[PDB]
Amino acid sequence: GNRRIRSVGEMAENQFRVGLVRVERAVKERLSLGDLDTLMPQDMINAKPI
Amino acid sequence: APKKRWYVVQAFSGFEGRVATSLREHIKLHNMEDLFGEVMVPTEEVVEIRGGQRRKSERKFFPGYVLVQMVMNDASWHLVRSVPRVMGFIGGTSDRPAPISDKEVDAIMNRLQQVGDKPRPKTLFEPGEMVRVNDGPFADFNGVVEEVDYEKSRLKVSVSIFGRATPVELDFSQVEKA
Amino acid sequence: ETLRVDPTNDRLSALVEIYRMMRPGEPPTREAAESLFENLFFSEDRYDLS
DNA sequence: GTTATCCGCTCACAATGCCACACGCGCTGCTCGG
DNA sequence: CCGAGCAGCATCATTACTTGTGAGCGGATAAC
Repeated sequence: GNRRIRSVGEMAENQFRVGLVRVERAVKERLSLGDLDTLMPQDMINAKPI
Repeated sequence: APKKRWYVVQAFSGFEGRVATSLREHIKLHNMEDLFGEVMVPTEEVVEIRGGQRRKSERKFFPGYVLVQMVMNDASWHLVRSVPRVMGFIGGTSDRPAPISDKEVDAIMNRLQQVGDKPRPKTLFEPGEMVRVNDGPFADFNGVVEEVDYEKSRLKVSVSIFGRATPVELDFSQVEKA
Repeated sequence: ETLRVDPTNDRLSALVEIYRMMRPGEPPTREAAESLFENLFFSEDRYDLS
């Protein structure tokens, strides 16, 4: 009752979220620095780290 | 009358430019231009017309660091530490940095006057080294530079013509290695 | 007995104490310790029990 | 106060041998380069 | 222009239950 199993699904989404927080920081800073409204919501993210 | 001194903060390997940008941006963010005078990243422009890199080349006084005219206060401190990519305040103990001396500022600014005044091609030459010639008149010959000139820039170079060695006035543009 | 041992007795003093504790060699100020604490817990971003 | 005493805490330092097999081992915006 | 090489990077908090033992050190604790 104190030791839970953890399948491939939960672990996979966890690695997803972990790789996601870093691109979150990056896109936050790029939204901060760069022009607020001159862009399409299509490149401020970089999916390569994901 | 708060006199903003000059401090130095460690940048990263290849980040210095955007670091200075983001710094000015965050200054504008908190509107603290009164506390942050100027972010100085000294550089150098060595100019060679050929040899791979051509017509210019950009060096820096010293990498990894950025120079600021901040004023000392914890607010400004975190304002510089709440930026994307920097290390701590290069200096004495952390949370109590060491402003660089005024003599340092004066010397560095004399350095900047010197470098920005004359575009000085580095990777210079020394009297006594041997070197070939990639130019039509003396293709792939090789002699020794007996005198180096900068303004005239014409490489007094002793080379073997008609038996007896003799000086030649070929320009930098045709020198080989070294 | 613990309160006898307790070095500080003031709230902001407590925050600067824990601020030094978690990460020494850094400027103990009010806002910095407060941010460190209320983002060590109470932060849906940097924390989630489950 | 001194003076040494001991103690809590910190940090270093050890983890069977083989095998076999498998898998994998820079990057990332600067640099250069034409 | 745009592909191929490249130069020094904690790449914030990146955390991290013990393993068991020994030695040493900063500081509490007591004798003179």
